[PDB]
Amino acid sequence: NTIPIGIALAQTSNVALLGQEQVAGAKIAEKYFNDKGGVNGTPIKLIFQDTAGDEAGTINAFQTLINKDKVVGIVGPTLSQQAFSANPIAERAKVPVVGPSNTAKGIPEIGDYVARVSAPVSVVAPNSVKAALKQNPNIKKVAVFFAQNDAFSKSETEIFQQTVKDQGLELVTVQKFQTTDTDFQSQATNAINLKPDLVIISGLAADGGNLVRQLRELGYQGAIIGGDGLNTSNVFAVCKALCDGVLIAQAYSPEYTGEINKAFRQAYVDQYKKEPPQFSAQAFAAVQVYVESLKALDTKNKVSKIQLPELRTELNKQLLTGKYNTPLGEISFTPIGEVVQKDFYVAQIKMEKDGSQGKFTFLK
Ligand SMILES: CC(C)C[C@H](N)C(=O)O
Ligand SMILES: [Cl-]
Ligand SMILES: [Mg+2]
Repeated sequence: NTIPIGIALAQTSNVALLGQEQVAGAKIAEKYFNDKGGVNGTPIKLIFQDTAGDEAGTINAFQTLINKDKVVGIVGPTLSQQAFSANPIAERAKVPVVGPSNTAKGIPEIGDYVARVSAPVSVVAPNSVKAALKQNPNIKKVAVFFAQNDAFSKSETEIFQQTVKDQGLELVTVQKFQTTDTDFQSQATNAINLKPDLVIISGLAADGGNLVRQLRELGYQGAIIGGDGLNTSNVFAVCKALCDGVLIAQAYSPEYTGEINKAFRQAYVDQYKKEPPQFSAQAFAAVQVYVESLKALDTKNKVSKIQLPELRTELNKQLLTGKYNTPLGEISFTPIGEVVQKDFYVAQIKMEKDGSQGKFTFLK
């Protein structure tokens, strides 16, 4: 007998360039927690249902997890774009959802069953602008690009634009693209003609990486910030050596000295031969929230005897009250499921000259 927890992430489509890191973190969590006896001796079982890259696929994944797989709760989905459409399904069904990395404004407000462990754009994004200004205090002109079809990208770009204004910089253009675009020559040229000192990009991974590459090909020599959608080594293959120097804010640090981060990090490094990425840590934290909440609930009200609809409701109620020492740091939730998290960082892509390899260097 095991306790089923649903994992609804992008395992296929270009969204999987982000989702696969999340899957990796979730699998590390499953082993970590089951090796510690699961929920008071009862193992958990992660049940994966691929969302693919759109809303319909996410709705289908959630419905399958809820109705066929009988899960006690869901971790997912990968994108805020998907969450706004699908999370209301879980809300109506009274099934908890813990979002690992969805950072658009308004996610926890979807309802009483929606929480997230990922700090939102309003507190994550401004740090990369400040870091750019530290590296070049003479930045004056900023060009901003965003994916107009993606909910998170639109939420993120609003924060970047406000931060640019608040820092006293000139916003010379805001250019739009689609996440499915591969070619950005017109928008890139239009921006380059305005002589920006800083370019900020809010998109996802393939699109963001292609845009970075093209900006450099077209002669742009200034600073570049990527938003959360570019926060994966999967961009390295796309922009190659021309990824070098991109600044990306982080809600996780491999060097954070929490005991569980040490264990998580060591497990990750031993397997994948590199530092754990943010998205992996966030997915681990989401699973941790469920395991530790299930343990707390089970101690007060043995879960093997609770019928599923009540188990879901009691688990949701419990998880919202918990305090968790996670790879992300000590976190907890507000009454509406927003994360409470203290520390943020900025990293910078450092490519080897040949462009075939790179890493994220954390700024001090
Ligand atoms: C995987 C991440 C890039 C997702 C993004 N933070 C969002 O809210 O959609
Ligand atoms: Cl295109
Ligand atoms: Mg909520």
